Amino acid sequence: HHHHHHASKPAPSAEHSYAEGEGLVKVFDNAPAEFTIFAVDTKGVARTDGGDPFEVAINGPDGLVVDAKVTDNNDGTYGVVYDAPVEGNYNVNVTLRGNPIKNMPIDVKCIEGANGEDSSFGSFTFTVAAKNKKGEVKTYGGDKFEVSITGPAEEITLDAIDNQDGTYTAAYSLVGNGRFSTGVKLNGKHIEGSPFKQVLGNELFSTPVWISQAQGIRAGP
Repeated sequence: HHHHHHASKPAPSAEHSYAEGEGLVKVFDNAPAEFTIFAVDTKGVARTDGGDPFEVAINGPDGLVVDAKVTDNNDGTYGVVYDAPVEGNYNVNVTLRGNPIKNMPIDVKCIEGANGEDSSFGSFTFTVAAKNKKGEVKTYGGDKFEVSITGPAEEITLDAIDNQDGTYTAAYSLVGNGRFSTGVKLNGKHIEGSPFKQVLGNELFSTPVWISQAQGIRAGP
């Protein structure tokens, strides 16, 4: 950050420096997560340069701990990157000189991106080929579900890790045993067979140009 000298700078206030992503912590099995540290000193005016002695520390379950990458932005702020090694909680702990800040410290569960968020976790399935829900083969058959909500899909929410792999969701229900005769064809021909128009009519309908005289009878007079 600073280069027109090196001899004197203020040490930030842990009373006033603090930290944000954009909202609150969210951390994944399949990616790191990031946040930023804003720096402020004795009267609440931001830091006028950088390279202050911050630290970030990322704890998991039992006895797991990893030191996180602070980096100075050249502006009075710092970028930080971190990860959650276990499908479980991680914990995020931030320090200035030897002192805490706010927003941090904080705990955060580790999940596969959006897989199993709201409301896509509640997505319809037969229990088929496995102890719960779908089987792990893409095409386990001819239909993803059989429906228990009423109305058309204009009014039914879809929410998925992908719109061709996931399916609709709903959390509303009455007391009963309702259904409609449908789902989402996974494979195979929707309504089976072929359409056709009726013929009415058959032969014959046409007759002789006259009915012939079979005899004359009358003999010699």
